[PDB]
Amino acid sequence: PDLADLFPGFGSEWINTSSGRIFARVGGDGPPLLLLHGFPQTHVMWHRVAPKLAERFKVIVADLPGYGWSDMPESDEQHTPYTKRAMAKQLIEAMEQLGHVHFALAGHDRGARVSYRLALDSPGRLSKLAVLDILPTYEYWQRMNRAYALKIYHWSFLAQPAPLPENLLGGDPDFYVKAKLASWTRAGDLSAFDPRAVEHYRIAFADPMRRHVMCEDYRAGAYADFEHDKIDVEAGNKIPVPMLALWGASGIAQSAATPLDVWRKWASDVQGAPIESGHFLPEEAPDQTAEALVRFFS
Amino acid sequence: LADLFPGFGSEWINTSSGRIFARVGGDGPPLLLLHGFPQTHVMWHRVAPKLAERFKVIVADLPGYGWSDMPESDEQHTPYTKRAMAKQLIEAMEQLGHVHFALAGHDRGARVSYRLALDSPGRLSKLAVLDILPTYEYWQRMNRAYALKIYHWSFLAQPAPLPENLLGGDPDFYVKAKLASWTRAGDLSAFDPRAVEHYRIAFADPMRRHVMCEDYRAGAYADFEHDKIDVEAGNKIPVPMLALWGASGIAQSAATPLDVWRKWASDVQGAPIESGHFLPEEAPDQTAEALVRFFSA
Repeated sequence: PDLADLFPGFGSEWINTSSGRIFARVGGDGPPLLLLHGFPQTHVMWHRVAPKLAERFKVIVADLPGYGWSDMPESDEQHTPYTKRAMAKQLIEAMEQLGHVHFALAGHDRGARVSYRLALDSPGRLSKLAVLDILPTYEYWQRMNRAYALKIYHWSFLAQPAPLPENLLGGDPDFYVKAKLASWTRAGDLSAFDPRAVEHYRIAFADPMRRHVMCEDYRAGAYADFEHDKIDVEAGNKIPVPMLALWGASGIAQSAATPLDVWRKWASDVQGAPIESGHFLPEEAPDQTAEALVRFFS
Repeated sequence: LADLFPGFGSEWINTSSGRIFARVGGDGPPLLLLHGFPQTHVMWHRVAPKLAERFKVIVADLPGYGWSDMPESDEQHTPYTKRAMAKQLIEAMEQLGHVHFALAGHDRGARVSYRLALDSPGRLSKLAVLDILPTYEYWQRMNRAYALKIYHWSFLAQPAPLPENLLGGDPDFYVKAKLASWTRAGDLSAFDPRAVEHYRIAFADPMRRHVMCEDYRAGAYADFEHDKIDVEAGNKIPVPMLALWGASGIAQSAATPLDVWRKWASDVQGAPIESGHFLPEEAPDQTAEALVRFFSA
């Protein structure tokens, strides 16, 4: 049961960075567009939307640092390489390796957190930003309440000090990754996913080192990411890059607050739309997602 | 498993919702002691014997815990709501002829205790709660820091079988992690190793683990709704109560415990004890002294 290739025609690049290789599928031509997945997935989550994107753009579908087939930089007490700030710097360096110093960027889930952090830290690097089904990390933590704590319990679970989440994830990793996939879809099962993509996610999640990375990501998400965001809210720093906020009508970011209102606080130029899906917009509603992206990225 | 209450009898008390296991010793006015998670009645083994010099001490496994039976849960986790547990323990005490008793609870047991106190205050002479605030207050104070600190409130309340499946890979690790994590030392040195063994063995049973999750699911849903109604109705515990908390325990991380408890209780005395969460094991003498003095007053 090999993984196999969900991006016919796309090349496969290993992009060197100072913190380790980024893996990417690259296809298409035209302006560069970087696509960033999140948790618990890999780049293959774009497999239904990348083709439609690659009709107009040089689509780079990257595994986040530490995820998928990207190298896992050694973490540290502060989870530094898995802070969205560090990850954005690494991806910037990755894109520089391909000669893209100014590119479009669409991120889903953790990848979206990299992406808006990228926009805050290095807005000159982006022509346009799209974030899929997230609010800024600071917003999740500020709105933390009973309802949210139960809904995004993994934000605090996975952010527990090692080795607690790692050992518990170890208890049934196949179950957990499928549970997370299914439970944030509209259908509530795995039917929205290509089973070959589910297999990519399952294989990456089978790896304890990959799971530790994801924990590091969430640890960063509870601490440094939050602190970094807090500096920006308190400074009134806004994302100046034109952005599109997509969210699933039945997803994660929609009922922490109305996501366009929240993002309007963070970005001076945002448009947004609900998409009839759960969290996994590019796979639950690929046509609608792809069409929204292509229209906004043009 | 070791007998940590030499001289205490044992009772299996039938109730409508299953048998309640208790160790019973001493003589005098009836004092029911309720443990919490991930413990069993044996957490009281260092203070019960001092209590048993002055009271008839009944050291009960909560419903579904320890050796108490595990009523089947349901969609609303009814049997593991503190309201149901309270009713079941009332029925258990009635089986012993104690319709009016003193009650001290720790952790989940303290939640049963203040719920009992709210639902059926006429059952209680006095109430002591150890290292908790009301469930409602934890959830109301559920911000970033606190969500990280008591992440298990929301992890264990996830729909079955998620926590159950994760817990089942290495049960020993998790019960040990939680015991150690909530002590002032961050290790297991407070505990009697024989008591840890009781805790670990109870936790090794997947049904027991499920029960614990059900308890926490109740704690996230029904229990909170029940507390919510009371606090928004201004219902207060009318029974003299003692709030004890660990200076390094859980309840203090959420708020000033005495202030919170004075919102819930018309007659509350409070004292911190230099201890982590596990007052009767980390600080047995202080805890036993505090309880003896409060209950014998």
